Amino acid sequence: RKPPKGMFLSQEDVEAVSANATAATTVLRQLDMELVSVKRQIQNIKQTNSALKEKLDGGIEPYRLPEVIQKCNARWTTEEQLLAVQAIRKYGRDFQAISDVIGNKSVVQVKNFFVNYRRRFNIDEVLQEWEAE
Amino acid sequence: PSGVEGAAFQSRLPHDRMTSQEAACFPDIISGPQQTQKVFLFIRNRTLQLWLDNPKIQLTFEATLQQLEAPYNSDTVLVHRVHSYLERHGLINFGIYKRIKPLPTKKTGKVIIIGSGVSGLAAARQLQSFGMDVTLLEARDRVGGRVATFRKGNYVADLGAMVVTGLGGNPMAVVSKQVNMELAKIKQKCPLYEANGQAVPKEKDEMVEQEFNRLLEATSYLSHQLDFNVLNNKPVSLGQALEVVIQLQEKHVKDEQIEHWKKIVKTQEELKELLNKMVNLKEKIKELHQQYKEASEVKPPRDITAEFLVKSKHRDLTALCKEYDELAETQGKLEEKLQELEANPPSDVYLSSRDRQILDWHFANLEFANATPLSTLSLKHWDQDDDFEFTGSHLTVRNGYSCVPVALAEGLDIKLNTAVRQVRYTASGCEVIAVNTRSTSQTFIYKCDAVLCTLPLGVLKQQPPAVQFVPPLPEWKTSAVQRMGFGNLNKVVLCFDRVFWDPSVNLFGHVGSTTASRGELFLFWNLYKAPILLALVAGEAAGIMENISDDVIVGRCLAILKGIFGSSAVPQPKETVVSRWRADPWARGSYSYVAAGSSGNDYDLMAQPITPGPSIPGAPQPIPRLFFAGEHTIRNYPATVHGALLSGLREAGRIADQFLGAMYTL
Ligand SMILES: COC(=O)c1cccc([C@@H]2C[C@@H](O)N3c4cc(C)c(C)cc4N(C[C@H](O)[C@H](O)[C@H](O)COP(=O)(O)OP(=O)(O)OC[C@H]4O[C@@H](n5cnc6c(N)ncnc65)[C@H](O)[C@@H]4O)C4=NC(=O)NC(=O)[C@@]423)c1
Repeated sequence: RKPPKGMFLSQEDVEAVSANATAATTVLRQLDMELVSVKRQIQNIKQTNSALKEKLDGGIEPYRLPEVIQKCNARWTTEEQLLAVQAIRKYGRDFQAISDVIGNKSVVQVKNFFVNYRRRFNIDEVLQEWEAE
Repeated sequence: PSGVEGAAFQSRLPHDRMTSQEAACFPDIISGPQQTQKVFLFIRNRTLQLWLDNPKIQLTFEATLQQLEAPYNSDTVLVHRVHSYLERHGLINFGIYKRIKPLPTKKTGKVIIIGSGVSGLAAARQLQSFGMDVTLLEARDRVGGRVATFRKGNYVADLGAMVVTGLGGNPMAVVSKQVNMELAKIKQKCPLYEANGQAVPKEKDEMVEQEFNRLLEATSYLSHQLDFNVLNNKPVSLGQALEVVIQLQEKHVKDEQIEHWKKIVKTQEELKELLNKMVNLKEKIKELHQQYKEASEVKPPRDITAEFLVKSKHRDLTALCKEYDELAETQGKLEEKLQELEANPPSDVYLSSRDRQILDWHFANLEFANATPLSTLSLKHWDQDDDFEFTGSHLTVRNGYSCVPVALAEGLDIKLNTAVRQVRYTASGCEVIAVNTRSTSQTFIYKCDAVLCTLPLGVLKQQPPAVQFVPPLPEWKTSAVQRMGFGNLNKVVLCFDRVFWDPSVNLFGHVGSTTASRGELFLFWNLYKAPILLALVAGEAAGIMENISDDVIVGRCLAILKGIFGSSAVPQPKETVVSRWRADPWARGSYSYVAAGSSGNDYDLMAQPITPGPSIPGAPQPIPRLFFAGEHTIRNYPATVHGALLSGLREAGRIADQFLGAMYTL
């Protein structure tokens, strides 16, 4: 039913090597040239990527900022309320960013903030302007 | 196998089943009830046994029926009828045995046998045994044909047949008991040596060999599973098929490097597209940090928009930093799963030039086996005779294989130096015209009822004819003669004053420099008591070495031997002999092979006798008069001594059946 193992003998293959006298040598020359074709396309991107790899020397260690270990609080001071309204104007509904901006408000209380002070801070129009960008 | 069933096996017969032969002589039995068949089958096997157990004396029908036991010996005509079948077709009382009943004083019928090769002699023995008048005409000055044995001093070396291929069901097993033959087992171990002069290391030796066998199996798969058997109207040979297989393995090594390097480029591009996105991210971080710095410069106390601007840039900068850290993790993986790929490359070559040369030696071995270049063997049929391989070690004949013909010839009327020039066969008899090899003007005429032709296939092939048939052989016979293959292989016998090779190794190889000379002096045999090495010339080398003088040939042997054992070790040989079988005008080759475009069914055509047309128009159709035997007439055992012998037994049966009638069919 089947060849010995590792021997590769498909019907489609045996035509292609018998079709004419040197039809063997042709199709093994198209692979040798298809193999050089790829091996220098290797070195070419292996060398493009050596250049890109070197523009990242040093990483982003200089541009990093220290972590803020800040205990989360419950009450809303006017300063944090004002920061909030502005973050909503810059981040739309992305509560996590807004929680990171204020720095002492949990995502729920940011969401809770959306309802408690919904009227007074006119959050409806703030969000409607965010979408205009 | 043992018992009565062992005798059936040692006689090449199914023990539990009647053959097509036996159906023809016993159509009553085989068409009858299952029980009589087993009785018959036992009687056959029992009588076969009795003969085999002691083949140095005739087995008479009386002696047979006596040792038979009831209920098997109840019917004597069945026992007489089986025993006579066996005796006629040379299954019992063949070869050289003491005769209990001496031969009849007057002979019936006269047969001319052309050739005293082993097939000729075996028929002659049988026909004389059956009470016929028998004369053999031999062109040579010696019996044996292609069983030639060089003899000089203590030096004994076969230039023709050398090996007995195993005693498991081999008629030569019987003959060896009858004639003093020193049967020495070969030892299978064979060390190859490259052209440099040094052994192929054992690890390399096994992966070429196993690839060789894997390559043969491959061709079989193309043959029987892909029906790859014609190609531009021409039949496919074995050599073609090996090329197509090797090419496709070379192909597949290349397809698979392309697929692996294609993996690496896909991975490097993924990483190109990723470094691009990390360079671009590092510069948005570069200016966004700037921006946050300049916003921290505005000192407090600030209006809330200016405090929002710091807090905002800071969140935004960390978010880009989180994103850049994820890419660095991903980047590491891609750089690591790139060292893995570049570190696990697939094989660069299918076979190296050293590897391919060692394989060429294994091909020279096939070329030696079939005595022809693999470009000439039929892919479909070249191994059609493998099912009938005997069992057991191969052996050699250390006192010379000629001892067997010479023994068979004892008792027979053999005219040596008698070359047949013409065979005339008519409705009323035959006449053979021969000359004298020493002086060709002397001419002889032999009249006879039947001619048994054992002319080698190469002689039959000769254009223009060495032997003319009157009338000419019919097209069905002459086409089988063209279609078949008659190969060629030669020997160089090297005779020394000392052993200088490993005495515990019987055979050792020499790897060639090129494909084209893979057969040139590729193998050496340590077979004999005296210090004789023996060197094969197979493949395309055989035909070409015949045009080169003996000293040039012996010189190349000495060079190869000097390379393996050092120049000091190898002395000049005392005696040297080089065969040239294709040049030999009574061989014109070495032995037959299934040519591409031929089949084992040509071997059956070679064996059908010729029946001439009627002398007078309207006369009844005549008896057959021209019979053929020899190595190329036996489908299941061609190109051997045992096959030759078996065919001689076979024609003697059908000639006796024809001219003495067969009482055992009633
Ligand atoms: C698939 O499996 C395998 O292939 C196989 C398997 C196992 C082993 C072998 C081997 C190969 C080799 O290693 N060895 C061998 C070597 C050589 C060199 C040679 C040359 C032969 C062998 N034979 C073959 C064996 O020799 C022969 O096949 C057998 O001898 C045939 O004899 P024949 O048909 O009777 O014919 P003839 O030619 O002998 O007689 C004819 C007579 O006609 C006379 N006449 C001619 N013309 C005229 C005329 N005009 N008038 C009057 N007379 C005329 C002529 O003068 C002669 O007298 C091997 N066989 C083995 O078994 N062992 C081996 O050892 C092996 C191979």
